[PDB]
Amino acid sequence: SHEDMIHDAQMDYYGIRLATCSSDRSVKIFDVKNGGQILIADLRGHDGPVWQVAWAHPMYGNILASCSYDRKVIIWKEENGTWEKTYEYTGHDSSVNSVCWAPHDFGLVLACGSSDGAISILTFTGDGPWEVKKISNAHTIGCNAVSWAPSVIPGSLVDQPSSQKPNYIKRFVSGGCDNLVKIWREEDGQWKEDQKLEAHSDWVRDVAWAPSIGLPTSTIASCSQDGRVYIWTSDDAATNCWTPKLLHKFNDVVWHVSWSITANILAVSGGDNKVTLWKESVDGQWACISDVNK
Amino acid sequence: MRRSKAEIQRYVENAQNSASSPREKSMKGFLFARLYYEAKEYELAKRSVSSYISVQERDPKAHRFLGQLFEIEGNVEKAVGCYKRSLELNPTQKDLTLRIAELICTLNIKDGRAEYWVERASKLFPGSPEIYRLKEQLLSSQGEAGWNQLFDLIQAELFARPNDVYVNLKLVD
Repeated sequence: SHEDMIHDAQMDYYGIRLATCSSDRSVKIFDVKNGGQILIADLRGHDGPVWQVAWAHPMYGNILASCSYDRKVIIWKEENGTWEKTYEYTGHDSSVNSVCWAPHDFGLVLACGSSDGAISILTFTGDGPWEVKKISNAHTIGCNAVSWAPSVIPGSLVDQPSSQKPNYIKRFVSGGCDNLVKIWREEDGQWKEDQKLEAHSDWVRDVAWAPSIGLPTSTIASCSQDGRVYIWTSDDAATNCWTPKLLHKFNDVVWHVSWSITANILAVSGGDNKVTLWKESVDGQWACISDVNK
Repeated sequence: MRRSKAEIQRYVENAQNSASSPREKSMKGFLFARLYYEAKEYELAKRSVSSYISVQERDPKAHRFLGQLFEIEGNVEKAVGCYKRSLELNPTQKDLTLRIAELICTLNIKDGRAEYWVERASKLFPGSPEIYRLKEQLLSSQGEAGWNQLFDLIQAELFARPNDVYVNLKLVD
């Protein structure tokens, strides 16, 4: 159905379940067979408009997370095709925004990004309780988006294509509205100052890390509120060198920037009703091949 | 560059044969606009520019190309608008401001905004005898408020490096 506006709509890893989180106060999951659709799940337990969503791998546990405009984090687990209650958190400085799990190379650590002034990381260990990591005094105005970064990318450490197993530690980036971008790395058993940078004096929307499956180059494409875009590239060992370069700037309100599942195509969605689908060519440059209407 | 009507026609046909997609043809419109401008097809060039914008809008190169085409055509207002759009998009190239000041000086506009734009272009590029003569004529047609800025710019240029013979002659005049 979905009569109101639809936010995000993700699909299962096999192509059967479709989780569409909208503001219609109803989350309906249908089926994919013979080109048709049949309603199979109807979940509802939020207090406001549901925003982002993120899936997980069944080998580590069928767990879904949903964020809404109510400062409440909702988590469900799948058993026998039915999703029930798991972990329900409530109470923050502002409403939760971004939500995503770490890649399968690390585990099932969830990231909570919101304009609350602090960072609350949820870690799923064992088969029951969880752990909370609180980082304060890291954002003056607050966070905005959190994009995970796997360790299987050869662009970060030049030692992967040599029969050497790299470290499996947590690493990601953050670009809140505190006029500062930052990198977070799980070192010294906790979290502290790793690498900060100043490239704006307002708000920054989201970021997208390149999940390269065979490309030894780690890139991050950002998007701000005033159509600002930054392409941070790295291809060194141990320590990386993020270059705050520019590409195709905008003047409207650029919203989302999403990389393909294998770091092949970039999709940028803002206020131009056009999703420029870029792609790396054989000449080491960028080229747009296909578009779409919004 | 040996170019003629049939030459541009066969260039266009070879470029069409080199694209099997409508969006690819639209992306290749930055060259189709130049081909139509050389073949005297202003409407077709504008249509190609619009088609290329519809697939890759908000880019300094396309805006600069459109502004240069409008300046070569004669649409001074359209060129100024395109250069202003390119500047508010990303003011990386000062050539847009330079061409804006050139068009303002050629149109002879007596306004505080025009004086400010001329002063900004002079602060950007202190050389170039053409733009120097243009800004000198503009600030002479203005009055004393523009002459003060002209004297300040001349003093700054002289302090930075020895001035030019024509610059000193115009100052003494």
